[PDB]
Amino acid sequence: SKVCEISGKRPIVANSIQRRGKAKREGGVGKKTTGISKRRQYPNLQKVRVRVAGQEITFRVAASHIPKVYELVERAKGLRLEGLSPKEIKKELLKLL
Amino acid sequence: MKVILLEPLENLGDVGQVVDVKPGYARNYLLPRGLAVLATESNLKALEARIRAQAKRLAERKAEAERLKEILENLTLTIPVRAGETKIYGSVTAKDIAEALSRQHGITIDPKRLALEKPIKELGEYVLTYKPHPEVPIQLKVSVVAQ
RNA sequence: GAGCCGGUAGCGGGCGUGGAUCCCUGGAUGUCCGAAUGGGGGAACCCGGCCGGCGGGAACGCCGGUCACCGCGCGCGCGGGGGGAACCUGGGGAACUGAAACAUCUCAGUACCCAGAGGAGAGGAAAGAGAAAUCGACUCCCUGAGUAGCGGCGAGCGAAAGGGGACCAGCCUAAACCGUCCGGCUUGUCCGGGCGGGGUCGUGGGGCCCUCGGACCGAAUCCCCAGCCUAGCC
RNA sequence: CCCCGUGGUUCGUGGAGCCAUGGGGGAAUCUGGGCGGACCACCGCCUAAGGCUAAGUACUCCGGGUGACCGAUAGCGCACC
RNA sequence: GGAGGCGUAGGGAAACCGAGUCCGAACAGGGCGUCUAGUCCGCGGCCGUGGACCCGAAACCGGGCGAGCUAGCCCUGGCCAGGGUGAAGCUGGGGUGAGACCCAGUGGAGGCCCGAACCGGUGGGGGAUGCAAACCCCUCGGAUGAGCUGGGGCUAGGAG
RNA sequence: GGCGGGACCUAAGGUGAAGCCGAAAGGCGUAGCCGAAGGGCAGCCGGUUAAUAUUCCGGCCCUUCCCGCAGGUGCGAUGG
RNA sequence: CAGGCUCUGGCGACUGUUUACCAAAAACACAGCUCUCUGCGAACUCGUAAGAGGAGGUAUAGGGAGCGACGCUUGCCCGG
RNA sequence: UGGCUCUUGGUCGCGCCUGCGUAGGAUAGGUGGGAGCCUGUGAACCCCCGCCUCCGGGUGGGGGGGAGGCGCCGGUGAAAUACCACCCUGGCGCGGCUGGGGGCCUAACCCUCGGAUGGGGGGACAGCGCUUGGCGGGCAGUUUGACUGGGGCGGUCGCC
RNA sequence: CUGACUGCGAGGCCUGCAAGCCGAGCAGGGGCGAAAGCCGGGCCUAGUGAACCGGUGGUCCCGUGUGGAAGGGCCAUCGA
Ligand SMILES: [Mg+2]
Ligand SMILES: [Mg+2]
Ligand SMILES: [Mg+2]
Ligand SMILES: [Mg+2]
Ligand SMILES: [Mg+2]
Ligand SMILES: [Mg+2]
Ligand SMILES: [Mg+2]
Ligand SMILES: [Mg+2]
Ligand SMILES: [Mg+2]
Ligand SMILES: [Mg+2]
Ligand SMILES: [Mg+2]
Ligand SMILES: [Mg+2]
Ligand SMILES: [Mg+2]
Ligand SMILES: [Mg+2]
Ligand SMILES: [Mg+2]
Ligand SMILES: [Mg+2]
Ligand SMILES: [Mg+2]
Ligand SMILES: [Mg+2]
Ligand SMILES: [Mg+2]
Ligand SMILES: [Mg+2]
Ligand SMILES: [Mg+2]
Ligand SMILES: [Mg+2]
Ligand SMILES: [Mg+2]
Ligand SMILES: [Mg+2]
Ligand SMILES: [Mg+2]
Ligand SMILES: [Mg+2]
Ligand SMILES: [Mg+2]
Ligand SMILES: [Mg+2]
Ligand SMILES: [Mg+2]
Ligand SMILES: [Mg+2]
Ligand SMILES: [Mg+2]
Ligand SMILES: [Mg+2]
Ligand SMILES: [Mg+2]
Ligand SMILES: [Mg+2]
Ligand SMILES: [Mg+2]
Ligand SMILES: [Mg+2]
Ligand SMILES: [Mg+2]
Ligand SMILES: [Mg+2]
Ligand SMILES: [Mg+2]
Ligand SMILES: [Mg+2]
Ligand SMILES: [Mg+2]
Ligand SMILES: [Mg+2]
Ligand SMILES: [Mg+2]
Ligand SMILES: [Mg+2]
Ligand SMILES: [Mg+2]
Ligand SMILES: [Mg+2]
Ligand SMILES: [Mg+2]
Ligand SMILES: [Mg+2]
Ligand SMILES: [Mg+2]
Ligand SMILES: [Mg+2]
Ligand SMILES: [Mg+2]
Ligand SMILES: [Mg+2]
Ligand SMILES: [Mg+2]
Ligand SMILES: [Mg+2]
Ligand SMILES: [Mg+2]
Ligand SMILES: [Mg+2]
Ligand SMILES: [Mg+2]
Ligand SMILES: [Mg+2]
Ligand SMILES: [Mg+2]
Ligand SMILES: [Mg+2]
Ligand SMILES: [Mg+2]
Ligand SMILES: [Mg+2]
Ligand SMILES: [Mg+2]
Ligand SMILES: [Mg+2]
Ligand SMILES: [Mg+2]
Ligand SMILES: [Mg+2]
Ligand SMILES: [Mg+2]
Ligand SMILES: [Mg+2]
Ligand SMILES: [Mg+2]
Ligand SMILES: [Mg+2]
Ligand SMILES: [Mg+2]
Ligand SMILES: [Mg+2]
Ligand SMILES: [Mg+2]
Ligand SMILES: [Mg+2]
Ligand SMILES: [Mg+2]
Ligand SMILES: [Mg+2]
Ligand SMILES: [Mg+2]
Ligand SMILES: [Mg+2]
Ligand SMILES: [Mg+2]
Ligand SMILES: [Mg+2]
Ligand SMILES: [Mg+2]
Ligand SMILES: [Mg+2]
Ligand SMILES: [Mg+2]
Ligand SMILES: [Mg+2]
Ligand SMILES: [Mg+2]
Ligand SMILES: [Mg+2]
Ligand SMILES: [Mg+2]
Ligand SMILES: [Mg+2]
Ligand SMILES: [Mg+2]
Ligand SMILES: [Mg+2]
Ligand SMILES: [Mg+2]
Ligand SMILES: [Mg+2]
Ligand SMILES: [Mg+2]
Ligand SMILES: [Mg+2]
Ligand SMILES: [Mg+2]
Ligand SMILES: [Mg+2]
Ligand SMILES: [Mg+2]
Ligand SMILES: [Mg+2]
Ligand SMILES: [Mg+2]
Ligand SMILES: [Mg+2]
Ligand SMILES: [Mg+2]
Ligand SMILES: [Mg+2]
Ligand SMILES: [Mg+2]
Ligand SMILES: [Mg+2]
Ligand SMILES: [Mg+2]
Ligand SMILES: [Mg+2]
Ligand SMILES: [Mg+2]
Ligand SMILES: [Mg+2]
Ligand SMILES: [Mg+2]
Ligand SMILES: [Mg+2]
Ligand SMILES: [Mg+2]
Ligand SMILES: [Mg+2]
Ligand SMILES: [Mg+2]
Ligand SMILES: [Mg+2]
Ligand SMILES: [Mg+2]
Ligand SMILES: [Mg+2]
Ligand SMILES: [Mg+2]
Ligand SMILES: [Mg+2]
Ligand SMILES: [Mg+2]
Ligand SMILES: [Mg+2]
Ligand SMILES: [Mg+2]
Ligand SMILES: [Mg+2]
Ligand SMILES: [Mg+2]
Ligand SMILES: [Mg+2]
Ligand SMILES: [Mg+2]
Ligand SMILES: [Mg+2]
Ligand SMILES: [Mg+2]
Ligand SMILES: [Mg+2]
Ligand SMILES: [Mg+2]
Ligand SMILES: [Mg+2]
Ligand SMILES: [Mg+2]
Ligand SMILES: [Mg+2]
Ligand SMILES: [Mg+2]
Ligand SMILES: [Mg+2]
Ligand SMILES: [Mg+2]
Ligand SMILES: [Mg+2]
Ligand SMILES: [Mg+2]
Ligand SMILES: [Mg+2]
Ligand SMILES: [Mg+2]
Ligand SMILES: [Mg+2]
Ligand SMILES: [Mg+2]
Ligand SMILES: [Mg+2]
Ligand SMILES: [Mg+2]
Ligand SMILES: [Mg+2]
Ligand SMILES: [Mg+2]
Ligand SMILES: [Mg+2]
Ligand SMILES: [Mg+2]
Ligand SMILES: [Mg+2]
Ligand SMILES: [Mg+2]
Ligand SMILES: [Mg+2]
Ligand SMILES: [Mg+2]
Ligand SMILES: [Mg+2]
Ligand SMILES: [Mg+2]
Ligand SMILES: [Mg+2]
Ligand SMILES: [Mg+2]
Ligand SMILES: [Mg+2]
Ligand SMILES: [Mg+2]
Ligand SMILES: [Mg+2]
Ligand SMILES: [Mg+2]
Ligand SMILES: [Mg+2]
Ligand SMILES: [Mg+2]
Ligand SMILES: [Mg+2]
Ligand SMILES: [Mg+2]
Ligand SMILES: [Mg+2]
Ligand SMILES: [Mg+2]
Ligand SMILES: [Mg+2]
Ligand SMILES: [Mg+2]
Ligand SMILES: [Mg+2]
Ligand SMILES: [Mg+2]
Ligand SMILES: [Mg+2]
Ligand SMILES: [Mg+2]
Ligand SMILES: [Mg+2]
Ligand SMILES: [Mg+2]
Ligand SMILES: [Mg+2]
Ligand SMILES: [Mg+2]
Ligand SMILES: [Mg+2]
Ligand SMILES: [Mg+2]
Ligand SMILES: [Mg+2]
Ligand SMILES: [Mg+2]
Ligand SMILES: [Mg+2]
Ligand SMILES: [Mg+2]
Ligand SMILES: [Mg+2]
Ligand SMILES: [Mg+2]
Ligand SMILES: [Mg+2]
Ligand SMILES: [Mg+2]
Ligand SMILES: [Mg+2]
Ligand SMILES: [Mg+2]
Ligand SMILES: [Mg+2]
Ligand SMILES: [Mg+2]
Ligand SMILES: [Mg+2]
Ligand SMILES: [Mg+2]
Ligand SMILES: [Mg+2]
Ligand SMILES: [Mg+2]
Ligand SMILES: [Mg+2]
Ligand SMILES: [Mg+2]
Ligand SMILES: [Mg+2]
Ligand SMILES: [Mg+2]
Ligand SMILES: [Mg+2]
Ligand SMILES: [Mg+2]
Ligand SMILES: [Mg+2]
Ligand SMILES: [Mg+2]
Ligand SMILES: [Mg+2]
Ligand SMILES: [Mg+2]
Ligand SMILES: [Mg+2]
Ligand SMILES: [Mg+2]
Ligand SMILES: [Mg+2]
Ligand SMILES: [Mg+2]
Ligand SMILES: [Mg+2]
Ligand SMILES: [Mg+2]
Ligand SMILES: [Mg+2]
Ligand SMILES: [Mg+2]
Ligand SMILES: [Mg+2]
Ligand SMILES: [Mg+2]
Ligand SMILES: [Mg+2]
Ligand SMILES: [Mg+2]
Ligand SMILES: [Mg+2]
Ligand SMILES: [Mg+2]
Ligand SMILES: [Mg+2]
Ligand SMILES: [Mg+2]
Ligand SMILES: [Mg+2]
Ligand SMILES: [Mg+2]
Ligand SMILES: [Mg+2]
Ligand SMILES: [Mg+2]
Ligand SMILES: [Mg+2]
Ligand SMILES: [Mg+2]
Ligand SMILES: [Mg+2]
Repeated sequence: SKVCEISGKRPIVANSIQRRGKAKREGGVGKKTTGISKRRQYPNLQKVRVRVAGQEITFRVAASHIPKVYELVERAKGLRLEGLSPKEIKKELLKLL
Repeated sequence: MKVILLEPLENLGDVGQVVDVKPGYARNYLLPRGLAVLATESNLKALEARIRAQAKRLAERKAEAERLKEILENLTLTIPVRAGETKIYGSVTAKDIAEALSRQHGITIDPKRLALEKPIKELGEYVLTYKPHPEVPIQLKVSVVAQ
């Protein structure tokens, strides 16, 4: 329930719309909305732990972008990353986006 | 999700082959243990380039060995030694054949490659295989003579 | 340009045609709190580190400099923080009320909360409009028009095209290819990462390869000046 | 791009396209792709998934100009420490 | 400044026709029309829309403000005159095969007794523009406990 | 300097490097820090003023830090 | 300054607690009885979450509900 | 969000086998091609074993013998026969790709371990994202008519 | 035998509106009667329900760039 670190995907606000009755297309009288409320649609956030230059990097990334992360690791094959802390490596990878 | 294998893996594929596996089996097993890389465009170009370079050095080996075989077979190495009747007092060895082929004709050849199990102890005309490259054998006719 | 030491007279003393008081501009000084930022803290108080000075000064004390955190850029530089009457954008977002009850609907994306920006903000150079064989970024006013439509087709809600006006402006990248620096090891016509060149289009444009041809525009950036504002004068 | 849940637009599921997107699947590079209100053919318009852009517009803490505005129970809550 | 608005044509769901048109097979009959207005500004009456003649709710909603009163908990301290009853145990004795148990002494237990401080508030009287927006007198409950109390803390609005 | 408080310590709690969570605001959180009427720490009697005193004065005690002297010892800590 | 006493019923076993400011009770609580949930990252409660309480506990334990010392007991109906 | 294996289910890719009327040599899948194929890739025929048995057989085999036998012809019915395709009926065995299940694995993910590029446990379950139906006074918004010899209760409510 | 008609409807009853009711006659194609004529259900007065939303049949009127389609309109009837 947070932000994708790759796509920036954020929880959104959508409506829950309860309906009763038969649709007009099906020979019915029509759909009567019997209630609307607010609700949140979160991304499908998951954890992705990858090894980069000897350090363990964790990404809280939406599922729909798990492959993108690996692209970063590929694109990280030509960076001076030896010795740096995990946070600095993560900043480098994100800057590669 | 297509991947490029790094090692031969049982009932799955050969080293260097591009196979098709579920994304979980690649992300959480093959790629961590360094058994396969993602079949992206970049490393696919890299694999194509490595295959090209390997075939290039193989063609270089075969062409160089074909030139070396064109050098031989059109010559007879004549080695004079000391001998009584058909039996030689000393022995002509691969090292001696190489010393001869470098002193006359001027070819530096690898003596270890010459197929010669036992030292030549008799006189006459012999034919020996050199084999600088497998499937590319060279027939050398040497005339072990006396005086 | 002859008075002056504020509102404020008095006691007690002074200054000014050698141009004071007063007004405008720049500079200096600016205790302590406050984003408050050496550290703490019950704001305006308390307690330190380091360098330098003072007192007889080592203990004690005063003085001057300096020491928070975060972000970006090869220990050091630049930036950030907080405030601002309304106006602006974005992220969240009610209810009374109306429907002569009430639930869809309305009030309304209003009130309020939060983050951000600036003298404005948003928007903006067509993957547009919609039938015009047509227009040509965006913003704003008038009109279209309470029309087209939406709606327990209830209560109510409410466009756009077009036309008239204000204004007027268009641009830079990514990618092909080319160069260079760096490092990865799976050694190269290799992959990746910086930088430079090239390139910016819809009558499609561009790269590359041939083939012919070799100065006029001009900034939104920078410099100078007119004009203007912050005292006044005849 | 298609499907599922929604928001925006006059559009409250309506014949519901257009813009946007939380989830699932998921392409191509001009013979490419989006739109013209389901959809299909024809005919047109346009060129997405990178960014910037004055001026005309909004406001009045402040300075100034002007009132068929107030005149001390009025006018800002306060003409006055 | 003529963009636009109203009027110059209506009838019809519309296609469309047009001084007519619609229903209809009808040249039948009828509906609505045609035999001409209008429009702009000022003023006044009433209406729709806004709070719409003025004052008045009980309430609903959003964001903040409060546990220095009070409720509970947490941390740390403090207070409870004096007297009374006399559990277990211990010691000695009696008892028995050994015991249980009986008696005396010692002992000092308890949401034990009486009763000030302290915490309360039973009944009555007073007070009623009170001394006091909860007080005064008399009487009464608890008072080593689920006791009282100081200071430092935490939990709040559909929540504590 | 000796009474109370600070230049000491911790308690609930508060904050909060690390870290975790949340549309924003923010919410948690070991260490550390702050946090007292708890722990720790060296002054008792009398005189004096119109008004202050364990504070000024008198008599008799005491603590801390700095420097020096002598003696002594493996000295030395936010760690045990 | 300092108990009037006795006999006999109802209700509550008892000491306690409560409507600050018209009700102190027969109401609440209480030890005790039963049913029920929970195998531990417990159930359950607070929170969007993180994280807490439960508990630095482990079924002789923790949650919920009812009844309410103690004595003697607590029947029949499972169709809704 | 994965690996392996077992097991059944569905579909294709092959090996395939399987198909029973009067009539007709016998048990005729269909539409064709079709007037000849077959044997040292060892014949008419003899016995032993699987297989389906419409109780007649069909067919895979093996050994002996070791070179003959069936079509077109005609009988014959709707269709008539060797041999070569394509495709149905239903079955089986390998496989593709999956839908369920059972079993195992570790590496996602979860817990834990003075040790953490690790060890141990759970384990593709749980958690969590989107969606489907359901339970849902725990909570939220509201509804709960008028007449009436006061209201309630009763009675009444439109039409003749 | 199907007038329990189709296209209309002069003129009135009743009446706040909206409704409810009676209706000669003209035309279309009919039924019965030799004919004059009668017939637009029933001796009469109750046997009922406005819109909105939707179903079915017909019509072929609109069809969002064009041709179609989707969906609607118009006529008839259904769901109180
Ligand atoms: Mg829903
Ligand atoms: Mg429908
Ligand atoms: Mg329909
Ligand atoms: Mg509806
Ligand atoms: Mg997660
Ligand atoms: Mg993962
Ligand atoms: Mg997706
Ligand atoms: Mg996907
Ligand atoms: Mg003065
Ligand atoms: Mg004087
Ligand atoms: Mg003077
Ligand atoms: Mg100045
Ligand atoms: Mg300061
Ligand atoms: Mg400070
Ligand atoms: Mg300092
Ligand atoms: Mg601070
Ligand atoms: Mg110094
Ligand atoms: Mg000094
Ligand atoms: Mg000094
Ligand atoms: Mg200083
Ligand atoms: Mg700012
Ligand atoms: Mg907004
Ligand atoms: Mg806003
Ligand atoms: Mg935001
Ligand atoms: Mg709300
Ligand atoms: Mg209102
Ligand atoms: Mg109204
Ligand atoms: Mg109302
Ligand atoms: Mg009302
Ligand atoms: Mg409402
Ligand atoms: Mg309103
Ligand atoms: Mg709205
Ligand atoms: Mg919103
Ligand atoms: Mg406002
Ligand atoms: Mg700001
Ligand atoms: Mg401006
Ligand atoms: Mg601007
Ligand atoms: Mg701008
Ligand atoms: Mg912009
Ligand atoms: Mg462009
Ligand atoms: Mg108009
Ligand atoms: Mg309507
Ligand atoms: Mg609206
Ligand atoms: Mg316009
Ligand atoms: Mg215009
Ligand atoms: Mg202008
Ligand atoms: Mg222009
Ligand atoms: Mg480069
Ligand atoms: Mg290099
Ligand atoms: Mg690269
Ligand atoms: Mg390169
Ligand atoms: Mg081109
Ligand atoms: Mg420019
Ligand atoms: Mg959608
Ligand atoms: Mg919608
Ligand atoms: Mg909507
Ligand atoms: Mg509709
Ligand atoms: Mg729509
Ligand atoms: Mg379309
Ligand atoms: Mg689309
Ligand atoms: Mg989406
Ligand atoms: Mg094209
Ligand atoms: Mg295409
Ligand atoms: Mg699109
Ligand atoms: Mg369009
Ligand atoms: Mg269209
Ligand atoms: Mg086209
Ligand atoms: Mg277009
Ligand atoms: Mg300009
Ligand atoms: Mg002003
Ligand atoms: Mg005046
Ligand atoms: Mg006055
Ligand atoms: Mg006044
Ligand atoms: Mg006056
Ligand atoms: Mg003022
Ligand atoms: Mg006033
Ligand atoms: Mg108009
Ligand atoms: Mg007609
Ligand atoms: Mg007429
Ligand atoms: Mg007429
Ligand atoms: Mg006139
Ligand atoms: Mg007029
Ligand atoms: Mg009127
Ligand atoms: Mg109003
Ligand atoms: Mg009003
Ligand atoms: Mg009015
Ligand atoms: Mg009011
Ligand atoms: Mg409420
Ligand atoms: Mg309410
Ligand atoms: Mg609130
Ligand atoms: Mg309290
Ligand atoms: Mg209190
Ligand atoms: Mg105590
Ligand atoms: Mg005392
Ligand atoms: Mg006591
Ligand atoms: Mg005592
Ligand atoms: Mg006592
Ligand atoms: Mg006592
Ligand atoms: Mg005694
Ligand atoms: Mg004892
Ligand atoms: Mg004894
Ligand atoms: Mg005793
Ligand atoms: Mg005692
Ligand atoms: Mg005693
Ligand atoms: Mg007691
Ligand atoms: Mg007692
Ligand atoms: Mg007592
Ligand atoms: Mg109290
Ligand atoms: Mg009393
Ligand atoms: Mg009293
Ligand atoms: Mg009394
Ligand atoms: Mg009395
Ligand atoms: Mg009284
Ligand atoms: Mg009284
Ligand atoms: Mg009173
Ligand atoms: Mg009293
Ligand atoms: Mg008294
Ligand atoms: Mg008493
Ligand atoms: Mg008493
Ligand atoms: Mg007591
Ligand atoms: Mg106690
Ligand atoms: Mg206390
Ligand atoms: Mg307190
Ligand atoms: Mg307290
Ligand atoms: Mg609490
Ligand atoms: Mg609280
Ligand atoms: Mg609060
Ligand atoms: Mg409240
Ligand atoms: Mg409230
Ligand atoms: Mg409320
Ligand atoms: Mg409630
Ligand atoms: Mg509550
Ligand atoms: Mg002290
Ligand atoms: Mg000091
Ligand atoms: Mg301290
Ligand atoms: Mg400290
Ligand atoms: Mg401390
Ligand atoms: Mg905090
Ligand atoms: Mg942090
Ligand atoms: Mg803490
Ligand atoms: Mg202390
Ligand atoms: Mg102390
Ligand atoms: Mg002391
Ligand atoms: Mg002393
Ligand atoms: Mg005194
Ligand atoms: Mg002294
Ligand atoms: Mg010494
Ligand atoms: Mg020693
Ligand atoms: Mg040593
Ligand atoms: Mg030592
Ligand atoms: Mg120590
Ligand atoms: Mg020490
Ligand atoms: Mg008695
Ligand atoms: Mg009685
Ligand atoms: Mg009691
Ligand atoms: Mg009791
Ligand atoms: Mg008692
Ligand atoms: Mg009681
Ligand atoms: Mg009371
Ligand atoms: Mg009361
Ligand atoms: Mg009380
Ligand atoms: Mg009260
Ligand atoms: Mg009360
Ligand atoms: Mg009382
Ligand atoms: Mg009471
Ligand atoms: Mg009582
Ligand atoms: Mg009372
Ligand atoms: Mg019991
Ligand atoms: Mg028991
Ligand atoms: Mg839980
Ligand atoms: Mg809860
Ligand atoms: Mg919850
Ligand atoms: Mg926790
Ligand atoms: Mg826990
Ligand atoms: Mg716990
Ligand atoms: Mg614990
Ligand atoms: Mg436990
Ligand atoms: Mg009870
Ligand atoms: Mg009872
Ligand atoms: Mg008894
Ligand atoms: Mg019993
Ligand atoms: Mg039962
Ligand atoms: Mg039952
Ligand atoms: Mg039964
Ligand atoms: Mg799954
Ligand atoms: Mg297992
Ligand atoms: Mg294991
Ligand atoms: Mg494991
Ligand atoms: Mg295991
Ligand atoms: Mg799962
Ligand atoms: Mg319910
Ligand atoms: Mg309710
Ligand atoms: Mg309401
Ligand atoms: Mg409402
Ligand atoms: Mg109702
Ligand atoms: Mg009702
Ligand atoms: Mg009534
Ligand atoms: Mg009555
Ligand atoms: Mg009456
Ligand atoms: Mg009456
Ligand atoms: Mg009734
Ligand atoms: Mg009646
Ligand atoms: Mg009637
Ligand atoms: Mg009439
Ligand atoms: Mg009428
Ligand atoms: Mg009727
Ligand atoms: Mg007739
Ligand atoms: Mg006739
Ligand atoms: Mg006739
Ligand atoms: Mg006749
Ligand atoms: Mg006739
Ligand atoms: Mg008639
Ligand atoms: Mg009848
Ligand atoms: Mg009759
Ligand atoms: Mg009726
Ligand atoms: Mg309605
Ligand atoms: Mg209605
Ligand atoms: Mg309809
Ligand atoms: Mg048409
Ligand atoms: Mg047409
Ligand atoms: Mg069309
Ligand atoms: Mg066509
Ligand atoms: Mg058609
Ligand atoms: Mg149609
Ligand atoms: Mg239709
Ligand atoms: Mg209905």
